[PDB]
Amino acid sequence: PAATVAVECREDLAHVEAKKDLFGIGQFIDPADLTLGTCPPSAEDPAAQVLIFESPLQNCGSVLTMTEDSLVYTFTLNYNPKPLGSAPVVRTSQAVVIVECHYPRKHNVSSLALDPLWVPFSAAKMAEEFLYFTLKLTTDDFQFERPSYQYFLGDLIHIEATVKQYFHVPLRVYVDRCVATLSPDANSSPSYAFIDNYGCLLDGRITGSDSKFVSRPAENKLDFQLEAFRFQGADSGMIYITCHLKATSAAYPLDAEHRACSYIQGWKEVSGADPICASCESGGFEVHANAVVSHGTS
Amino acid sequence: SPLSIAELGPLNVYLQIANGQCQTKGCDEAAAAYTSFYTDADYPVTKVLRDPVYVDVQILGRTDPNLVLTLGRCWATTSPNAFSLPQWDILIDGCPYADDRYLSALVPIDHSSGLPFPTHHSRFLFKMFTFVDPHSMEPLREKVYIHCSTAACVPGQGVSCEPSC
Amino acid sequence: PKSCEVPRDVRVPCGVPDISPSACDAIDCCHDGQSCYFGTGATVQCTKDGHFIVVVAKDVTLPHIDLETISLLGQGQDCGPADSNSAFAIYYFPVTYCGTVVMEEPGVIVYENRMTSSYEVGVGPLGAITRDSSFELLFQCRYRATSVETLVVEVQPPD
Ligand SMILES: *[C@@H]1O[C@H](CO)[C@@H](O[C@@H]2O[C@H](CO)[C@@H](O[C@@H]3O[C@H](CO[C@H]4O[C@H](CO)[C@@H](O)[C@H](O)[C@@H]4O)[C@@H](O)[C@H](O[C@H]4O[C@H](CO)[C@@H](O)[C@H](O)[C@@H]4O[C@@H]4O[C@H](CO)[C@@H](O[C@@H]5O[C@H](CO)[C@H](O)[C@H](O)[C@H]5O)[C@H](O)[C@H]4NC(C)=O)[C@@H]3O)[C@H](O)[C@H]2NC(C)=O)[C@H](O)[C@H]1NC(C)=O
Repeated sequence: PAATVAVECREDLAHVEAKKDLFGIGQFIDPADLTLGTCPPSAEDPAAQVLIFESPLQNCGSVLTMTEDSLVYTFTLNYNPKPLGSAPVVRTSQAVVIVECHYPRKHNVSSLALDPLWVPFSAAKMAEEFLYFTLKLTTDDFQFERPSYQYFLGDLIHIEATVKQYFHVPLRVYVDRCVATLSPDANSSPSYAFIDNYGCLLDGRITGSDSKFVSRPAENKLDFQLEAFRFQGADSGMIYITCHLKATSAAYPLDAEHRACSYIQGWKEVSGADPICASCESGGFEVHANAVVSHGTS
Repeated sequence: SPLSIAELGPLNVYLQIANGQCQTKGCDEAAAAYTSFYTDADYPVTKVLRDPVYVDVQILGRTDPNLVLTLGRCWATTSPNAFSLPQWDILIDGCPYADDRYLSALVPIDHSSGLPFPTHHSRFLFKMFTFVDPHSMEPLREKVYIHCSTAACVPGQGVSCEPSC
Repeated sequence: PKSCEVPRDVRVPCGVPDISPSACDAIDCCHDGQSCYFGTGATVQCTKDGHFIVVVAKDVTLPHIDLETISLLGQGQDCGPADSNSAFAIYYFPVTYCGTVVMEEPGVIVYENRMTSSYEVGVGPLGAITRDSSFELLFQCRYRATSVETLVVEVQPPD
């Protein structure tokens, strides 16, 4: 056999074609004498003189082998001649042909595109609350709240304004206005703004008093004293005091609108930053002056 | 002495992503997934991070049950080219990559799967991710592709056709 | 969008018992007629003593956000989640702590802080990956800082 045995190797199946004149001797063989393993031929090609085997690769006496590159299915096409009829005689020689089908063993595979998904989060929020203050009459040492609200003329009314700090950044408290009235209405007449113009304690300036901002025991506290008084036409004794209180951080710069000033032989700033108070000497207030006459000897 | 004829023949391997949906709440999700597989039209396929991606690798058109498909390295890329970088490892030497917290897993494909040739298939799952620029540690916002090296294997030889892990 | 469709096993109550429905609304919470609880989303509350209160639903991101990945603008022992259930995380720290930025505005003291979540990255020889989302929240407290305070005195001539 030289060009006798041909093969086509498919995925599931091997297709073997043998020339009927297997030996190229001019005389065809018995298709019953040619067996692929133990399998007989499947069909005949009376025009191509081809005996056609078809076997799935695991059948018909197939041996499966592994190599680096390939899988090998090795078959054996065996020609075992049998007697030519009642005669115990054979006119051909026995033979076997080895048929191999190689198959690529190793492969790499890929998927189509996957698209990852996630939901990110991005937002802004605001929230609000109030800083809480206390305005309370206190004692001569601005240490304890005064048990009673009654004073005589010529006493000093000690008052402390405080912003409660809790867990806040160091706060500073400011008192920028206070209006005294007979009726609880802060706009009622008569009225007297003993503190005004962003912290100017104008009482000591207009009345010639010792009313002043004593000191700040802490930044969130401001102590001041106001020498008592009455209104000209007042029959009642009770006087209502209404103040505006502000607060910032201790790191906020002292300003012309952030100050506590008092006139002590010149406008003076508690904390000692006296120049800040220059603008307390505005218009709108008229310093008191007692009258004058010429010298006489008693 | 004898004659010997030899020729080549095709042998193909195919990878697909499962899209099976759990029958009812409570079912075995891993089993329910491989009851269906995405087609080409379905891609690109959106899947959220950390979600299980079920994968099936398969030899096509064979009928010899002795063949065993064995997986080698299964990895991921940002582009279709599997040799392209960056890369993440899902399987190495046929066993889940060990330096991943969201560990990958191999899915046993026993008779419960009920396949005509369960040996021809090899299944595995990984947890969905997205590639990141390591320098900025920020999402690359790029697609992902899944790749596997495979080998058809024959038991009874000197070689082993299953991964010890 | 924030919704109040929160089931009763994971609701976080808002810290004012027997609060009224409109007050519970003021604190940015939810009221069902019988109780007041935090809604669905990120909630910011500033309280009278100067403490931040933040409630964040773990479902604000997909996949859900972890509690370790989130970090505030400054580090500290108080900057971690104060409390947590299966669905919400609760943060409670002073406005002074955790790198809070303080700003000044006319009549209001503004505190600012920022939550950021960092991807946990798996690094290999040839790649870097993440399976996390991102979560960024910028929240502020605007404490209004002015009031009208009053007192009374009685002045009598000496007698
Ligand atoms: C199916 O899928 C499989 C899995 O993906 C594929 O296999 C992969 O194929 C790729 C590409 O060939 C391989 O990459 C190479 O791997 C080697 C060795 O890697 C080891 O470590 C990894 C760890 O993950 C293991 O997985 C692996 O099994 C090995 O154990 C690397 O060395 C390679 O790096 C070099 O080549 C790449 C390009 O391929 C270059 O980009 C890189 O810079 C490296 O260049 C070399 O650099 C050295 C110096 O460091 C040079 O050495 C110097 O040379 C000069 C001149 O000669 C002089 O002597 C100096 O003295 C000397 O130092 C050297 O010349 C450079 N070589 C180059 C440029 O070629 C590369 O990473 C994967 O490893 C491989 N994976 C597996 C599991 O096998 C398979 O191919 C797929 N099949 C199909 C058909 O698609």
